[PDB]
Parts: sequence; C-alpha cells; structure tokens
Amino acid sequence: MREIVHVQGGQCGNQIGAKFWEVISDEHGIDPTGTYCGDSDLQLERINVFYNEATGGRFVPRAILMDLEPGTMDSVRAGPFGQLFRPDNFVFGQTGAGNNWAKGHYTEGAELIDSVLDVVRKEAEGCDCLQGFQITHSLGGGTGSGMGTLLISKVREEYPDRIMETFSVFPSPKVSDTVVEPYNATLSVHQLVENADEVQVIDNEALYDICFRTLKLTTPTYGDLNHLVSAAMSGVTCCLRFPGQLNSDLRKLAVNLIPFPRLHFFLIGFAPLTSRGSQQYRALSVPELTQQMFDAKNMMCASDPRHGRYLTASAMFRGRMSTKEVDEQMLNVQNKNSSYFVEWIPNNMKSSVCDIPPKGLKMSVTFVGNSTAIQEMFKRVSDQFTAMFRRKAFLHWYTGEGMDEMEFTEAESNMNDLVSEYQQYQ
Amino acid sequence: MREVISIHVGQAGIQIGNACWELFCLEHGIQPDGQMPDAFNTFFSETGAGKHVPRCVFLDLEPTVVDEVRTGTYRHLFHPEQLISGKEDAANNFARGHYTIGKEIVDLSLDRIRKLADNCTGLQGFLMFNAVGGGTGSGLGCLLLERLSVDYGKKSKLNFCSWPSPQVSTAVVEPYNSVLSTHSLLEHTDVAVMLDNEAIYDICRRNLDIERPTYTNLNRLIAQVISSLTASLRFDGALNVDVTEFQTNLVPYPRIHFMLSSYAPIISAEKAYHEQLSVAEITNSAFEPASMMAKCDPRHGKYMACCLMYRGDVVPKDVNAAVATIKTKRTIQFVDWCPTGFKCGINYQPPTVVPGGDLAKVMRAVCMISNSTAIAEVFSRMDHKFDLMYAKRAFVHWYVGEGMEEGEFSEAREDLAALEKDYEEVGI
Amino acid sequence: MREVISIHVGQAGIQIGNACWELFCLEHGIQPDGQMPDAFNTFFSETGAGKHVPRCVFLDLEPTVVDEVRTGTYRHLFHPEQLISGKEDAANNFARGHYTIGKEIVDLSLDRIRKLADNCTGLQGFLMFNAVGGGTGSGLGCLLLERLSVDYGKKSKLNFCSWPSPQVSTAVVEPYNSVLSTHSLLEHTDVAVMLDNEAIYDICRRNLDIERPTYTNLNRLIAQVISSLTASLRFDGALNVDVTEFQTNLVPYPRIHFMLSSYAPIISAEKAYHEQLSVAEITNSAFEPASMMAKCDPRHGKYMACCLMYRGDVVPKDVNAAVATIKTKRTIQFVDWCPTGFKCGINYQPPTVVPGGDLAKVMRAVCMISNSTAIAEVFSRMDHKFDLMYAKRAFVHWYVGEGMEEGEFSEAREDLAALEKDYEEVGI
Amino acid sequence: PTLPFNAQSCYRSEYVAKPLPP
Amino acid sequence: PTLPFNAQSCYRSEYVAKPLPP
Amino acid sequence: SQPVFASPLNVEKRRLNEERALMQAQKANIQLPPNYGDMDLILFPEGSLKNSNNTVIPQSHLKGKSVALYFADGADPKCASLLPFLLNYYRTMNEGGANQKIEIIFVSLDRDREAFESHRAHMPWLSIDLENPLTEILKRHFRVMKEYEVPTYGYGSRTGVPSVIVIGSDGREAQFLPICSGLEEGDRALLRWDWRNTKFA
Amino acid sequence: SQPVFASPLNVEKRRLNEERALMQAQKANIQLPPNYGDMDLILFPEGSLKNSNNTVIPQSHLKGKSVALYFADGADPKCASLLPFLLNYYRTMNEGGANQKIEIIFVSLDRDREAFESHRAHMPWLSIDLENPLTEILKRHFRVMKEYEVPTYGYGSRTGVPSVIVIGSDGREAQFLPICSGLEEGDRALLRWDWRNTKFA
Repeated sequence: MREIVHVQGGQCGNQIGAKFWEVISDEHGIDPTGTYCGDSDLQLERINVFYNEATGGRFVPRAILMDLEPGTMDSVRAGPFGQLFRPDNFVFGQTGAGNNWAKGHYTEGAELIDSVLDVVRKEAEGCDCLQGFQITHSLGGGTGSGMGTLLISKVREEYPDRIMETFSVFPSPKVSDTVVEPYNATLSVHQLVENADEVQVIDNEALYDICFRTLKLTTPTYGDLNHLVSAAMSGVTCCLRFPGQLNSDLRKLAVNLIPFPRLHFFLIGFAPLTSRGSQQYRALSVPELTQQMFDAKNMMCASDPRHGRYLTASAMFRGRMSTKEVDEQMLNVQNKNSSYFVEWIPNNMKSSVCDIPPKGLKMSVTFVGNSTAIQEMFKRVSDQFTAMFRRKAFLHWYTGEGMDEMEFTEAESNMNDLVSEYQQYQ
Repeated sequence: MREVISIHVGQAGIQIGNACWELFCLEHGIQPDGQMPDAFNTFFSETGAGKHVPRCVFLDLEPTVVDEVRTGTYRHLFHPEQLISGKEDAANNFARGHYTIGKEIVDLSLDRIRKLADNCTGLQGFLMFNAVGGGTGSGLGCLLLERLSVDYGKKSKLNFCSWPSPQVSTAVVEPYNSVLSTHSLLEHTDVAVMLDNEAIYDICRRNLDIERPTYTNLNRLIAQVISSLTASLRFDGALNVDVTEFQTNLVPYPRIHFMLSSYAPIISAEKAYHEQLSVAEITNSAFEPASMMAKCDPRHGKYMACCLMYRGDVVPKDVNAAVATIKTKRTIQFVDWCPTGFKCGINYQPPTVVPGGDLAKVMRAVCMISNSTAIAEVFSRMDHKFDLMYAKRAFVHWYVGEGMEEGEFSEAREDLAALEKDYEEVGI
Repeated sequence: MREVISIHVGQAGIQIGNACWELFCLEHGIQPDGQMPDAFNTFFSETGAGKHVPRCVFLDLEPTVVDEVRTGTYRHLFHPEQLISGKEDAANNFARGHYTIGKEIVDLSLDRIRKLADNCTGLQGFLMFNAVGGGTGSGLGCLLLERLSVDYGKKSKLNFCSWPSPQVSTAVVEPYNSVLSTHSLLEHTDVAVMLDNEAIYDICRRNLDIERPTYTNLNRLIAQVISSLTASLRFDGALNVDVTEFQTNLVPYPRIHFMLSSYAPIISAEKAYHEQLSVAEITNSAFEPASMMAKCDPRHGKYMACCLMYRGDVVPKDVNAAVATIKTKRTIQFVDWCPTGFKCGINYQPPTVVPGGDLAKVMRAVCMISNSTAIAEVFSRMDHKFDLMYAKRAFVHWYVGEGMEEGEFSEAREDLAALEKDYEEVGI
Repeated sequence: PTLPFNAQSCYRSEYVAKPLPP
Repeated sequence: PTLPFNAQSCYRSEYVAKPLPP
Repeated sequence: SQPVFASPLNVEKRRLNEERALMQAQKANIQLPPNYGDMDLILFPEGSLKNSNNTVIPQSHLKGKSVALYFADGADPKCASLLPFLLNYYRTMNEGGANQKIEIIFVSLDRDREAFESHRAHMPWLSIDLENPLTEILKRHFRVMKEYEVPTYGYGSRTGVPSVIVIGSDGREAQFLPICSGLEEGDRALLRWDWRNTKFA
Repeated sequence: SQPVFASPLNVEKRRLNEERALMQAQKANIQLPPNYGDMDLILFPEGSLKNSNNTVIPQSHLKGKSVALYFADGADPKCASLLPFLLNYYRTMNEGGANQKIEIIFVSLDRDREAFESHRAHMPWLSIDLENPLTEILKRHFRVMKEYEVPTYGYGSRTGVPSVIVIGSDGREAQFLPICSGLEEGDRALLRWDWRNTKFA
C-alpha cells in the first residue's frame, strides 16, 4: 500500500528517533522482541507503513540509522526496544565529524553516504509504490546537519516526485550549546529551503518552557523532551495508520498548508498537556482542546505567533469526536482571533479527524501551523551569523576542508531574503 | 428489467453510499450476506438461489475507506471488483485526480460499469455521489462523467454533490476545487443536487436536538432523502414518477439544473408523540427556508419549478389543498412564466427506519426538490473566495506544476461568471 | 471402438499430461488402480473384468520425469511397458533430440503406439503434447511425426504446443528451438493449439487472485481446456461436434492452422457465490482480450473462425442470442470472406471440480478456440529474436557440430518468413 | 509495559447489525 | 551432525488420491 | 447472534436450541443448524429478578413494558451524577399515567455483596443479585466493562459504566441511550426513550 | 485411506470396521476386508469437544456447518499474527447470515497446560484439551509438525503451524487453506473457504 522509510541522522536524530519507535510500537502493540500481542485487528491493519514482514511472523522497522560515530548508535541498540531494528540498517562511521558541517558534508560524509544510499535505496525501491521518507536530525550538530542534509540533496534527486518530511531542531535563541550554531544552521537551511518538501521546526527552549511551565515536571531531561516530540510526530501520521471519519495524509497536509514554494517551515504544537496532579480535574472536550492548541505557551517553537500572522494552519484531531464541533470551533477562532490570521485566504484553517486516540487519552490534537512569526528566528540567527562572518571567526574549520568563501555569502543572501519575503505578506 | 446504477466517488461518496445501501437492504429486507428469506430489481441483480448483489461501484484512490467494506459486515453483499481502490490519495488536489493518478483507475471503473449496465437494456440512469471540495471527488468526477457522456449519450445522470459550506470549509484549496468542478459538472451531468454540510448541521440541531452530529447522522439524513427520491421506482403508488420525468418538470433551461432539497418531517421520538403529521402540516415545514438543506435562503429568490415526493399514507385530496395553500401564499415567490409550479408525487410505503438510529417512525414524509433563482448567492460567494486566492496566485503551484496548465483557472472563472449572468437574467 | 491416442513427449507435455490423467480418471469414476466399482472406451481400453488402462504413451529421454510416474500412486493405471524412458537428455538441443539420441527410442515408441492403435478401427486422431522451446519436445516431436505421416497419411492428428512468450521464457536458446520446430510443425499437423505461460499468468492474477502460481496450477487449468475440447466424442450432448469436423470448420487454407484458446468462466469459491453465470455473460468473458491464452491481442487482427464449446446447463436459444451480440459488436472484427464465422457446440454435464483444487463448481462453462490473423505478430516477434542471435552465430556451433548443417537455419527462417507473409495475405 | 487498546472505529460503532424490516 | 529433512516434492504433496466423482 | 456472536447468552441459546432441533429431527424435513430468527431464548430464569421487597418475580411479568438494563457502579462519580435524573424520569413517566410504561433492571459492577446491597438500597426498580452468574453472562453479552480484565473476542467495549440499554424479549439491543458514549448526551439521553416502539414481548 | 494410509486414526478405524465385518460374518457371503467407502467412524468421542464455557458438546451437533481444524501454537509469531484475521473472519461470516455457516475446532501445540489455557482464553470457538490423546492422533493424522520431532512413516510434513484444515465427516481433508505452504497466501487464504460443498454430513 503506502510506505515511509525512516532515516535518523546524528546524536539528536538517533535519540529523537529512538523514542519514535517506542511510541509507535506501543501504539501498534509490538513487544521489544518484535512479536505482536493484544488481539485487535485495528492495530495491525496498517502496519505496512513502517514495518517489513520477516515471514517468521516478526516485524522490523524501515529505519536506517546513520552516524559517523560508533558511540550513540550503540546506545540505541543496547537499550530496551533496541533489538527491534535490523542490524544491517545500522551504517556506522569510524572517525566522525566533530560538529563540523563542512566535514559532515564535503569530506568526511562523502566516503560513507554512498553506503547509506545503498541501504536506503534497497528499502525504498523494494515495496509496491513508495509514499515518502521521514528524517529526524539536528541543525546545530555536525553529522545531524552536515550529512543529514546531504542525504536530503541526493534522495530528492533520485526520487523527485516522492515527499520528504524533515524534523529539525533549530539553534536556541538565548543560550547556545555548540558555539558554531549559526554556521551550522545557516549553511544547512540555504539548501534545505530548496530540497526538503516539508520542514517542521522544534526548539529545545520551548520544550523546557512547556516541561516547566505547563507540565510542571521537576526535572526535564532529553527523555521527557523527546516524548513530547514523539507524541506530536506520531500525530502527523495518525491518518496513515488508522481509519478516520475525515482522513488526511501527509500530501493532503502539504497542499493545504504551503501557499508558496519558498516557505515550508512549520510550527508544531500538542494538546492536551496537563500535570499528573491536574489530569483528573480538567474537562476534556473539543472547545477546550482547540484553545490550548492556539497558545504561544504551547508552541514547540519559542517564537511568538502573536507578533505575526498564521498563513494557513492545520489541526489533526485524534479520538472519538463529533465533526460538528471540529467544524464550528475552527469558525470560532477566525471570528475571535481576527488579527492573527492572514486576510486574503478565507478559511485559513484545516481540520482532520482521526478515530484512534493515543493510548489512555480520550482525545488529542496536534497542530501544524505555517506562520510569519518564524521570521523572528530567521532574522535572529542571521544576526548571530552576520556578526561572526564579518570578522571571520571559526571560518577555517570550514575553509580548510574545501568549502570556499562564496558559499557562506550565498547562504546569507539566500536566507536574508527569506526574512524579507515573510515581511512582504505580513 | 429496468434498473439504475449507483456510482460513489471519493470519501464522501463512499460513506454516503454506505448509509444509502444499509437503508436499501433493510427496506427490501435482505440480509447483509445478500439472501432474502421484480420490485427490488431496480437496484439489485438476481444471482442464483434467491441471492441479490447491489448495482454499485465504489471508486476511491484511498484504500483506507473501501477496505472496511471488503472486511466489514458487508463483505459478501458486494461483488469484490465493485469496490475499486488505488494506492495513493488525490491529496486534496483536483489536478491529481484528473491527470496524474486518473487514468489508472477509470479504465478499470468503466469495465465494471459496462459489465453491470449491459444486463437489462432500458435502465433508468446513473446516480453519482461525490464531495465537491475533495480531490478525487472532484478529479475523478470530471473524468468518469466524460467517459459516460461520450459512450452513453442517451442517458440520465443524476449527481449528488456535497457542496462546501459558506463559512466552514476545513480546507484551503476548496475555492480552487469547487470552481474547477463546476466547469466539468456543467457540460457532463444531467441533474445536479447541492447538499451543504452546515445545513444538515443546523437541521440536526433544531429538529433532532443533537449537538454532536458526526458524519453518520448527516449520512443517514441524505440516505432518507434519496430513498424517498427513488421510492416511486421501487414500489407502487397513486401518482409515481421515475428519474426521466425530473428533466421535463424541473429544468426549464440547459444550464439551470442546480437543485435544493428539504425533507419533512425529520422528528424524533419526543416529537412524533405530539405532532399529528397531516399532509398540510409536513408540506408547510418542507417550504420553510431554514429547513432547506443547502444553506441558501430562498426568500431572495424565485422558485422556477418545484417537485414534491409524498411518501406514506397520503390521500390525493389533501395534497391538492396543501399545494394550493402554498401557491396562494406570497412569502415565497413563484416566477411569472411558470404558473404550473409543481409536480406532485405519491408513494404508498412509509419511510423505513434504521434500528437504534436517530429518527422515529413516521406515517408520512415529504421530500422536496426545488429549482430557484436563490442559487445566485451560493455561486457568487465562491466566485469571490476564488478571487481573493487567485488575486496573486496562492496554492496554484500545487496544480500548475502537477500537470494542468495556467489558464484552466481563468477559463473556469469565465464559466462561473457566465452562470451569474444566467441566474440574474432569468429572474427578471 | 472409436478411440483417440495421446502422446506426451518432453517434460512440458508430460507435466500437462500428468494433470490430464487425474481429470479423465475422475470424470469416468475409475480409480488409481484402474477398475470401476461404452462412453469411456474412446480413452480407456477394456482389460478383462472391469480393469481399464489409458491410451497414453509417455516418451522422454530423461528418466527423471517418467520413472517418478512408475513409482507414483498411479503406478498401476498404465501398462508398465507404456512408459518409455531413455538414458541421456536432449539438453535444449533440437539437433540432439532429432539426429543422435533420436533413433535409439523412436521405433520403440512407434512399436508401442502400433500395438495400441491396431486393437480397434475407427481411429479418430492423435493428441500429441510437447514443448516448442525444448529439445525433446521440438526434436523428438518432429521425429515422431515423420513416421506417423508416412504410414498413417490421411488420419488426422492435433498437437498442443507451449509456445514461448515475449518476456517470460526460462531459457536462452528457445528462439533457436522455435523456428527449427515450427518448420516441420507445418506439414505434419492438422491442428496446432498454441498455449503461452504468461497469458495464463495474467489470468491467474485477475480471476483466481493467485499471485504465486506454479506449473501444476497452470497444468490443471490447461487440462480443463483439453477435457472440454474432447467431451463431445465422449459424453452425451445436445449439439456435439467431434475432432473430424474441427479441421473442416477451423482451417480455411492448408498452412493457416494455428489457433488460440480461451475459457470462461474462470471463477474460484469466493466468486461463484455472487455471480449467476448466464449464457450471455460467460460468452462475453470468452471474447474478452485479456482472457486469451496466448498473450496475442486480437485488436490488431481480424478473426476468421471461432469454435465455442458450451458445456453444462445450456439451452440453444440463449447461445444464438449470445453469439448474435458478438457479431454486431464492431471491435471484434471478422474477415470479409467468412460468413459462417461461428460454429457452436453444447454438451450436457458440467466440468468436474478436482476436490481441494483452485477452480470452483460451475453449472456451465465455455471453451473457445479461435483462428485469427492476430498471431502474425507472434511469428514476427520470434522472427526478430532469431535474427539478433543468428546475425553473428551465437550458439550455432551446438546445433552445427552435432548433426545438422549451417544452411538448415536460413532455410527454416525463409519458412517462418513465408508463414508471416501468408497471414498478411489472408488478412486483407 | 504495554496496555490494551481502548478505541473502536466510527464505522463499526455506527453500522452494527440491526434487525431487519420485512 | 545430521539435522533431518523437512521439504516436500511437488509430485508427492499434490497429486494425492483425489475423492471420486459419482 | 445479536448484538454479538461470541457472548455467553448466544452460545447457551445456540446450544439449547440446536439440540432441540436435533431432538426434533431424530424423532422425525428440518434445516440444521436452526435460523437465529427461529431460535427462542428464556432471558431471566425463575429466580433472577426481585423488586424492592426482595420478592421474586417471573420473566413473564415484564410483558407490555419498556425494560432497560442499567449497568451501575457504587463509587463511580458519573453513576452518582446520572442516578437522580434517572429517578426523576422514572417517577415522571410511571406515576402520571394509567399504565406502567417503563421498568429498569439493575446490574452491578461493584466488588462485593456489601457494596451491592448498599447501592441497591437506593433503587426502587428491579435488580439482579451479584452472586448470580447472570450478571457475568449479561456483562459479556452487552459488552459493558470498566477495565480490560474481561477478554473481549476481538470486539470492543460498546460502552463503560454507567450504561442504560433498552432491551427486547430475545435479548437484542433495541436502542442505546447515549449517556457517556458516541453521542455524549449526558442526562438528556433519557428523552430518547421510545416506550411505544420498545415493548418487552 | 485419506489423506494418508499410515495414521493412528485410520488404523484404529480399519481395526474397528474389520471387527464389525468378521463378527457379522461369524454371526451369519460378505466382503472381506471391508471397502474404505463402506468403513465408518465417529471422529470426535463423546466428550472431546468443549466450547468457550468449558461445556462438553456431542459430535452430532456439528452437522450442516463447515468445520475447520486450527492447528496453532501460542508462542509462535505467525499464530499471534494470524489470530486477528481469523477472529474477524469468524464474526463477519456467522453473524450476518441465515444460518451459522462456519465453525473452528482449535488444536494446540503449546508447551504445557497453563500455556494452553492462556492461549485458549482468546478462543471464542471450540477447542480440544491438550492432554487428550485425540490431539496427538489428529497431529499424526493430518501430518503437521513445526520440525521433524515425531516419526512419520515415509511421508513428509504436509504443513506446519499455523494451519487450517476444512474437514469432512469421515476424517477426510476437505480442502487445505494455504497459509504456510507452497502457495503462501496467508491471512488471505481464508477468503478461499468454500462453505457450500464442505457441509459436515
């Protein structure tokens, strides 16, 4: 039927893809061994989308783990549910790009990406007719942002008409790991604007904000953060894997979201999110749940949507629910929040109703919005990049290994125009 | 002998047809397998030992909607190749369902249609179900009707359209989908009936006191409407009418074939206890503008022609009085050059009920199919919505680069503009 | 009494014939041993008190396919001398099966067939079964038919040849084996029914929904073609036509005697549930171009003769109506000079289901043997694949260095080119 | 740890075998 | 070290004595 | 085979009725197994029901009335909230009338006899004793349970506690009043009761 | 003599029929040894079959209904992955019908009593007890094994776990459904169920 091949690039990608196969396997009912348990037809009817059968009854994911370092990919293997992946899919690297984009792209990645393209072509080409790919990576790192996006360049060329959904984590606004963030981010984006079919933006700062301010978790680690990205990233593909009264695939999402080919950068949100104390006191219904959906407090990007205007946005509802309230509530936002919505697109919003909720919640909403408040980070990391680039700081960890002077100014010009394009329809 | 072929295209087509065929099987009293323990022959084909197979095809490019038919309760009701599916969805794109993923399905679809329709010559017509706003409901809706027009030129093609609402849409490309649909719908269909979702939303709120209608409750109501439309063909009646005489008595000009619907009474067990349901009473609620099932208020239009379907214990004398009341009354407006504004219709068998459903048992119901000049608003509205979008070319790249040429939008624009001069000039 | 002899030379013939001999055994009620607990006399010779033996001679140079019959469960059906084995394979070499390892086994088989023919007069003909692509089936077939033509000149014989497909071919030297065989399968055979494996592969996908069919599922469904073909001389019929009246009807001119085949319906246990299989519908599926068993699309050729074999509960006044609709249809195109385009036949008792098989119980069936100019492209195709490899003498030395002379090849290709020109000539 | 699945599709919840009108 | 043989011939698994028609 | 196949009442009905068809045939033109329509079921045994005075009433007493099962739990807040409106509806339909229209059977989901007795003491309608098997058979029949300790046979829970279901003579599901279900009409689902068209026969 | 000559069920059948033959001859021009067609056998003894209630049902009940043995193992990946199809198929075939048409008798390859109970609790259809000899009799009769861990008399494995076998009255194999076999159309092989001709008689 329709299939997705998963690729995880980098430390952030591997550890954000490892929880993804934990949230998806529990959802379908697969033991860490790989055995089905729980006698419901519903569960396994659409399992082609992420598993290949092994004619002894076991399911293996269509995951390709790519890295230049032996270390963190073994941590995926040795954990619980780490034995689910096929070991051939694991393409190691030996020497490792040390948080260098030019090493990750030009030099170090090159000898190995031909091997990744062998394993990724074997999975993709194999099945009946392919539907797309999904890639999880970091735009701060070296292998996550270097060879994560070289994959994107090459796989698009091989399969032009098939979709390619990337989940990238951006450089944090305030405080920064990995002092060469803007070098990694600006070089990554300038050919991610022209090679990724849909890009979804996550910030760790908004994730700490939510894990502290709304969930009121005492100590958020990457374990709790990645659970939140995993719940939202399972949400976009509710429709593929479960029946629905009003179904909506990834390409139906894409048509309804992007008005212009330039801009495919999205802001993800999840609801409901209550603490363990406050779980039993909060009413769970459609009108409450669309309200939490359109909060700046709840958005996984730490950029204020109220500064700008939602172009077109989408809400993927999950659960037992009436389409009348899924209709009339979305009328109610455009009539109440008259200011936060662009005015030359009547009925900006998109709805979908997916009939199988995440386990143990009656109802859940994921939100994917395309907004001109994303220009706040595009201008912010442009300023961080243009501050360093003028005085040539850390340049020669990219100039040494064959990335010359011109592609940095090309990246700046091909990103500063992105800010101004968004301002044109402000 | 005489039959009719049902076609369901798209998601909305398949689900509406699910409620239609569930209602049809109960009404002729056949089990989900297909065996009862020539009246029903107009929809079912005899096949061996008292066994009956429906005359329908389910066309969608989404497998996740047609496969529950192949694995549900109704597995063996339908013949397996009646249910046809693709691999990949149209993805809310008219250009997908017309050009790219179009030719794969429609060659298989014609063969099933031709094999079903070449059994007993003199069949009444086709019934086509679709959502206008959808991708494949709009895309394949064009291409299927083109093939049927060139092949059976002789043929009556009813089209039931789930038209998008004014204010609730749940997509962004539907100003594109609806304007491009109605170009194809104009030259290729024979009678088109418009159904709005928020019409059935607010009829369900006031008449049924459901504040949570899902798509099931909407689809049961559409099925009750179309069960009463074809009631005359299936059972005996005092004055019955088939689908051929709709053309002569509803469509005064080639292009004006857009119809409204209203069913009365739509009442529950709380209400049927306290209404009497006289012929005068239910025909009043039928002509009520809010009980119209299209969200297009007929007060600012002129009823060009009007068709009534009485269904139940209805005597001819009560019909004549009820209609004469309506003509005399001056709140509604009949056009000056149509003095015989009506076509009455009586059928004997009462509207059947789905057990554990939302309606109650009712002695007599009316289904009214109207042609009015009020339709000027429902097309001008989407004329405007398309103009904001196409002002500087939003979501155009989804179509242009994906197999259709820039100019089909402008060509379909003029056809929608020509329709506005047509509705405007008629009501003078 | 009246009787027909079957020969299976080569593996392909044997496996097909191996599937023949449960079907003939089940129809007459004989057992693996050969005793029941005047109709079956045409295939079974009386052997004292109630034992019967088939009139089939098995001939293969390989022991490994025929000794497995002697040790098999049907050990006692055949006469022990009736299964003849050699020592060494022909190994895909027409020269081997015809010139060297030919003579060591042919006159043993001719002595066997002579002791089988001379029991009764009123011999009908021969049912030889062979492979075109093979070495045995091409070579040893030619060597067999040379002897039979010399002594029994004016007795009919008909062959079943498993002609190579364009794509699916399972061997490399089969275009060599084809032109060489078809040179001598012109002047030694009266009816040459061409079967193709990828055609039956298409039918197994769309009718049975078998994605993975083996040789034995093909051979079961080939044996149904044989059983329906011959049942008129064996079973009581309403209007029956035998082997001696085929050659007059179907073969217009001396050399044009290659006929296609098709069968209808081909329906599993899922589907006979849902269709009635009336005479009008089963004869339409017979003429459907994807149901032909050659992969030779009859759109690009004009028909000249068809032989419909109705078998089951079939009345003659339904056949006449069903045939008439086919005549009127303009895309199945008949040649100008043949008004008697159809020769039909009806038999009473339906085809038998092999229990636990793939095919289901059907109250009626149609076997269709068609003669058409469509097969010009089949011969033009093999003429093309021959000309690439012969252009610079690939694999020539296998045939040359073994008994034939380089000049045999070019003489055979003038023969196949002459066959091609004959079909173009008769088409106009 | 996994728990059992507590959700039913629209289609089965609406279209249950209801006892037939004659 | 001899593991057993658990594969079936085409002939033997299929051309079994079929039930007889009347 | 209503409303489900794999339920204890259906297996027990098929057993009795199909063996009665065998008895008939063995004594004897009879089709086997019998039609589900032809199957006849005795729902409530002689001592399964009792009114407010703990006096047993037979199954035959319920005829010409609209009976509904009420699956309830003691400590459930939603049961505690639903119960007063059900009581209001009970008086307002049974009291102002010349005819007894509706009747409610009470089926427990409590954990012990003491909890069952304390909860049932609030109720004026009929009830089934907890230790009786029939509560277990009825729960698995109507697919009403609180948590997934009950093996569902590849189906789901139709609903949870509380649930009011108007029932028929043969054990069929007449209509399902949506308290906390797909329609979610809490405390107003009571108005959907068609006591004319749902008679226990 | 169907499917195999050398099976425990067949050899016991042959022994009983020739006891009957010799004794009838001795009591009073009669065919020795008896024909296979004239041999008779009751297949399931008086108390080998139990339903979901663990209530024993006699052999005579299964007539008119297409019955299928289900050879299965709890721990097996493929049995776990096949069970939902079969459940769904059971539902959708014998719910919506004039009559009950299909029935499944479950025979088990689990490791022990407790494993068998845990796997039999998911079964709504019938099951043979694990410690019954009749289980092993049917194993050897229909020639199934996971790998060669029982002596076959010159044959091979007909198939392995999982398997379904539509059967007839005399212990004959009606049809094989190809799940783990040559045809390999598992979970779609269930569609190939011919329930007209394979009536239990």
